[PDB]
Amino acid sequence: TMIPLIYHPIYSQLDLPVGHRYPINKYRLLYEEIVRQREQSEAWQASFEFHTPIAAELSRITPLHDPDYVQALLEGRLPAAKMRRIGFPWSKTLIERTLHSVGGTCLTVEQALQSGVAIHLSGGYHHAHADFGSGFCLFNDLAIAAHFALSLPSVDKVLIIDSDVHHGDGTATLCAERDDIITLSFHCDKNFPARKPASSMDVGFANQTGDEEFLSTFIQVVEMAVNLHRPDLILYDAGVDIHNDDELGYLSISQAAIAQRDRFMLGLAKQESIPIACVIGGGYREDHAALVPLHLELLKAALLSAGY
Ligand SMILES: O=C(CCCCCCC(=O)Nc1ccccc1)NO
Ligand SMILES: [K+]
Ligand SMILES: [K+]
Ligand SMILES: [K+]
Ligand SMILES: [K+]
Ligand SMILES: [Zn+2]
Repeated sequence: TMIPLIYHPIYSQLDLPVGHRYPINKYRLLYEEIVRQREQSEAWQASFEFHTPIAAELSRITPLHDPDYVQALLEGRLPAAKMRRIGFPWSKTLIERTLHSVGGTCLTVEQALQSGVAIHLSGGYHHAHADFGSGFCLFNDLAIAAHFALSLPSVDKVLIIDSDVHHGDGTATLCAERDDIITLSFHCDKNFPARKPASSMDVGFANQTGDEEFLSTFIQVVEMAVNLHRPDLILYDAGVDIHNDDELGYLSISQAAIAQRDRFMLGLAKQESIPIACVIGGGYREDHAALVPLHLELLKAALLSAGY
C-alpha cells in the first residue's frame, strides 16, 4: 500500500520571464502541498514516499531521438527558431531539468513495476518527436520510458494513455511503427497541434465538451484498449489542461470529473493487476498554484485506491 512519488528539486528551478506561458512553479508548489498533507495527515504520511531521480543516461534518449538533435540541445547550439518552437530559452538548467525529468519518468516506471502504482510530479512531454522539439517538450519522456520499460524482463507490451487536452503527436510518430508500444490520445481537436499524426487510437472532442461526454468515453475507450492490448505496463498522462478554467485548453471538465477520471484509471489498473506509471502532464494558469488542487486529485485517487 505504498505509493512512490518521483520528484527532483530542479523541477521548478528554471528562470523564465514573468508572463511566460509555462507554469514552472507548479511542480515545487505541488510537492510542497504534498509535504504539508504528510504533516497534517497520518494517511498521507503512511501511504506515500518520495524518490529523487538522477539524470537519464544519454543512451536512453538516443534510441528515440536523433543524436544530432540531442547534441545540439546539450551544447546550446539548437538554431534560435527551433528553440523558440520548443518555447523555452536555452540554458544548462533547462537541459539538466529535462534530463532529470526523463530520468524521473523512467524511475516512475521501475517504481510502478515494484509497487503497482507510481506518480511522477512532472513529465508528459508528448510533443517531442525524433528530431525536433515543440510545445514545451525537448525529449519525449513517455516514449523513452516505454522503450526502457521494454528492456525489463516482465514487460513486453506498453500502453500509453494520454488524457492531456493536447494531442500526443510526438508520442504518436515515435511509436507508429512499433507494435510493442500502443498509443491512445484523448484531446481537444481544435487545440495545438494543428497536424495530428495517428496514434494507435485517437479521440478528439469538440470545444466545450463537458464531464459526462468526456468520462463516459474515457471509461469505455480505456477499458477496451486495456482488454485489446493486454499491456504489461500503462503510462498514464493525467494532464489537467482539460479543466474548464485552463488558459490553453478548450474543454469544460470540472475538478470533480478530473478526480473521477484518475479514480477510474487507477482503479482499472489495480483490478487488472497492471502496473501504472503516472505523469501529471500539462496545465495552464497564470496563477500557477491554481493547478495544484487539480494535480492533487491524482494523489487522492491513488490514496483511495490503495485503501486509506
Ligand atoms: O501542455 C501542452 C503544451 C501545448 C503547447 C502549447 C501550444 C501552443 C504553442 O506551443 N504555440 C506556439 C509555440 C511557439 C511559438 C508560437 C506559438 N501539451 O501537453
Ligand atoms: K521485455
Ligand atoms: K492527449
Ligand atoms: K505503436
Ligand atoms: K478550458
Ligand atoms: Zn497539454
